[PDB]
Amino acid sequence: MRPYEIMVILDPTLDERTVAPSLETFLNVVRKDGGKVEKVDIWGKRRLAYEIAKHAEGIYVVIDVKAAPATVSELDRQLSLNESVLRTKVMRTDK
Amino acid sequence: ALTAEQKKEILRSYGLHETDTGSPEAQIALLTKRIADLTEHLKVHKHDHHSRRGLLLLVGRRRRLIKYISQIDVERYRSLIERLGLR
Amino acid sequence: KKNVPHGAAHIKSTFNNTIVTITDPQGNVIAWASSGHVGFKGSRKSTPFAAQLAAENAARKAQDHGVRKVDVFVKGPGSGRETAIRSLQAAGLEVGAISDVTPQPHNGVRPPKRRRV
Amino acid sequence: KCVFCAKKDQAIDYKDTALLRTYISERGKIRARRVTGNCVQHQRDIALAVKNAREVALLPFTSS
Amino acid sequence: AIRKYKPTTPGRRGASVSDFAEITRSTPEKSLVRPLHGRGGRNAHGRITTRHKGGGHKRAYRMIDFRRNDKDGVNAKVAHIEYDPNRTARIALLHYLDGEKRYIIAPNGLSQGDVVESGANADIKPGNNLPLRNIPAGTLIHAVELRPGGGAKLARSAGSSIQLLGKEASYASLRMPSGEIRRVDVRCRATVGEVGNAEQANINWGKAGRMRWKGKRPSVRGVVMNPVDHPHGGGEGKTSGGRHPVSPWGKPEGRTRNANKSSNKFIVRRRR
RNA sequence: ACUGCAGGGGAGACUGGAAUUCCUGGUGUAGCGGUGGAAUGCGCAGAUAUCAGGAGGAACACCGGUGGCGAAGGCGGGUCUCUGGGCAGUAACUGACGCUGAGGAGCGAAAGCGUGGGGAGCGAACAGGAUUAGAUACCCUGGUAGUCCACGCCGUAAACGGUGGGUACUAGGUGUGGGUUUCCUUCCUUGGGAUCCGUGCCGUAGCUAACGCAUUAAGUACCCCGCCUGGGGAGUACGGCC
Ligand SMILES: [Mg+2]
Ligand SMILES: [Mg+2]
Ligand SMILES: [Mg+2]
Ligand SMILES: [Mg+2]
Ligand SMILES: [Mg+2]
Ligand SMILES: [Mg+2]
Ligand SMILES: [Mg+2]
Ligand SMILES: [Mg+2]
Ligand SMILES: [Mg+2]
Ligand SMILES: [Mg+2]
Ligand SMILES: [Mg+2]
Ligand SMILES: [Mg+2]
Ligand SMILES: [Mg+2]
Ligand SMILES: [Mg+2]
Ligand SMILES: [Mg+2]
Ligand SMILES: [Mg+2]
Ligand SMILES: [Mg+2]
Ligand SMILES: [Mg+2]
Ligand SMILES: [Mg+2]
Ligand SMILES: [Mg+2]
Ligand SMILES: [Mg+2]
Ligand SMILES: [Mg+2]
Ligand SMILES: [Mg+2]
Ligand SMILES: [Mg+2]
Ligand SMILES: [Mg+2]
Ligand SMILES: [Mg+2]
Ligand SMILES: [Mg+2]
Ligand SMILES: [Mg+2]
Ligand SMILES: [Mg+2]
Ligand SMILES: [Mg+2]
Ligand SMILES: [Mg+2]
Ligand SMILES: [Mg+2]
Ligand SMILES: [Mg+2]
Ligand SMILES: [Mg+2]
Ligand SMILES: [Mg+2]
Ligand SMILES: [Zn+2]
Repeated sequence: MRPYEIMVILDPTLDERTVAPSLETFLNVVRKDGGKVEKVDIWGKRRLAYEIAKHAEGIYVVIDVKAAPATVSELDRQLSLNESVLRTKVMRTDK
Repeated sequence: ALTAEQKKEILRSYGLHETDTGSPEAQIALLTKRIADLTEHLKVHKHDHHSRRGLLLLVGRRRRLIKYISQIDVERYRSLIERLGLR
Repeated sequence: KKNVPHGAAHIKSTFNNTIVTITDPQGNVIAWASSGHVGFKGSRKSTPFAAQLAAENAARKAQDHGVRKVDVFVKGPGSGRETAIRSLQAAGLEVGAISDVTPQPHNGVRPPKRRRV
Repeated sequence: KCVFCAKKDQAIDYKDTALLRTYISERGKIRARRVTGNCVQHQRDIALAVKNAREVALLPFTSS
Repeated sequence: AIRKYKPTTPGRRGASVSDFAEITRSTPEKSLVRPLHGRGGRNAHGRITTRHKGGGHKRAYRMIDFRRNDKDGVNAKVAHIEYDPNRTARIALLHYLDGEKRYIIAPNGLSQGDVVESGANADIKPGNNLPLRNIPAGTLIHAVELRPGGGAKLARSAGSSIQLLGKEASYASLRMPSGEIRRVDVRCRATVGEVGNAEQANINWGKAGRMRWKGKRPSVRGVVMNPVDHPHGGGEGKTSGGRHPVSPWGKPEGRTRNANKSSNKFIVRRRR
């Protein structure tokens, strides 16, 4: 069990209501393997600094998982294959 | 590699008296755990030459301790090999 | 027959030549008269005199299409980089903003071998 | 003279883009160590906070 | 994966063979084997229409499933990896969860015991079949079909793989293994991953008789024939052929694709 | 062994932006490129330029330094996984287990070589142009191997600090990188003093043919290994091993 902080940049054509239950089917992959989820903060719309795949807006979501190494390497795999996800950035918060 | 709650089970099985971390039995039993763990990092990753050199420094330090325990008391050398392995 | 009041002048100034093209802000070329179009041939094209005639020839040929105000985007390590901008002011144009869009690689592709002259 | 060594417990994070509007130039380039007074350890922490903020589109690579 | 013999005979001095390490169950499934017989390059008229075929070891046909249409939502289970004498790839017997046996072309990395999904809601793993609308851009795919429902036709030899490049309106730009860029329909289906046994091109068949086992048959050059037999025939010593190089039927070397064929609206760029 | 701390040490997988080139369209018209000066070349069949989209490869601007890390070779775009070494403090533990090391074994820039990939740019061989008495060169336009990747081989470099490894001692002055700790300690100054390990600069005794070295010795000493014995012939012949 290691801490992580996943930042996902979602496509801005999605609405701000279905942003939370769309990520639940990905964060249920963690809970089937023993890891748990702490803080699913959603920042909302924010202007990007450069254009990512013909989009100038993005939705910022911070995941803050705390799971095994093999499930987080599975979580960003399914996040990359989803079409509503532009970027994915997985970083550790421990030392 | 070899965290603090992982080297205690080696020192209980092989150490002499409940705090003995520096005896020839205690040091060899830790190095054999490090050598046998570093070889799985060298079955995957055949080209990690900067880590295979570290394996040769743990073999050469282990073989000097095996030579030391086979000089001062040959009875301790017999029971230490049979519990770990040689040749 | 194209008519546009606001434009964008691009200047490329190398060690051999200068080229002054004038576009609209959408990026479509109106007039482009360079230092070989104004009559020069060889090493004379790199002189600062050949840059203040290339900028005059592109300016009057752009004012016929209605260009009254440009933006300047110079690039290149040339010596005709400052005299071309002052040549646009003495042709009836307004310069507005002068930018710098010289390409700067982030140590990408390999440069050629250095000259042993 | 370093800010992060005097004022303690201020974590340099790549999320905190308000902290990273300074320590970059007007053209979006990382400032030198001898102009911000940082030490060696925190200049390395500023630079990984800036290089990571560029990959998540919180700071521009180049600007004008 | 490629094993080399030792030179105990003149005919094995540089030979090699596949190691057959990925193969389990050396016998095929009985309810999926159909009979074959070699034609010998002979057509319905009994005449040779393709030279240099003939001979060869006796074979049997394995019913490969290139459709993969009627099992959407039903998982599978890779039971075995077998040999197949009709294609250079390897085959994989699938057990579906309702009892049906099927073969597929085995991808690179589809060991015994994996689970194979199919349909529009499948995962992007090697072995799973999806339409091109659901496969994301950039994925290496194989067993691609040209028309919807028409069965897989592209990229199905050993090591073959197609890179999917984009999806614009109702078409998908593919990069076929030749380098050709072609625009097929997005409702065509395709299996994710590169075809396995991708190391059999380096096999050195050792001797002359070993290509007689595989059905090939010798090839006479045209510069040693007579002029009644080949345009390159004749000569008093030996020649280069007295003319520009042609077929035995006199056709000069050049482009043989029909220049106004009906599929030029789909091809984007020719091979290099 | 325990607790801390710094780092481009290595390996794998995924991945980010600027730029070069090409492709497909938009606008536009006669030049562009190049040099000391030109020419070969590209272009007028729509080039260079300017805008938009797409394909691909390779190297990672700023941070970056006088700096870090590694046994040397060498090492930097980001992230995750696995992994080697080092330093300081505590003095818990073993009780001379140390140093060096003929033969030997491993690692070992670049070029090269084998099989298969990839090939943007650069570029031996190559070709044309110019220069010239000539120009098999310098300079210019092109351009193949190779440079890149995977798995093997080669085992050489001004592989250099032209300085083998370990230890003990012998004035200091002054920068910088990693620790721990005492005094005005909350006068905050992240200044001063002490000590341990790196890394530079200047300097005394001492050494040196001189230049210079000088607590990181080329000083004063002891233990072990390699190597030299006038310059060519020559690191060549023959023999042997790879
Ligand atoms: Mg830090
Ligand atoms: Mg008949
Ligand atoms: Mg034939
Ligand atoms: Mg004959
Ligand atoms: Mg006949
Ligand atoms: Mg004839
Ligand atoms: Mg003949
Ligand atoms: Mg003859
Ligand atoms: Mg590292
Ligand atoms: Mg780009
Ligand atoms: Mg190209
Ligand atoms: Mg064009
Ligand atoms: Mg262009
Ligand atoms: Mg890296
Ligand atoms: Mg004692
Ligand atoms: Mg030694
Ligand atoms: Mg090389
Ligand atoms: Mg050769
Ligand atoms: Mg090669
Ligand atoms: Mg090759
Ligand atoms: Mg020549
Ligand atoms: Mg050249
Ligand atoms: Mg590799
Ligand atoms: Mg080697
Ligand atoms: Mg030598
Ligand atoms: Mg060197
Ligand atoms: Mg030497
Ligand atoms: Mg010494
Ligand atoms: Mg030592
Ligand atoms: Mg010192
Ligand atoms: Mg000195
Ligand atoms: Mg001396
Ligand atoms: Mg002699
Ligand atoms: Mg020799
Ligand atoms: Mg010889
Ligand atoms: Zn600091």
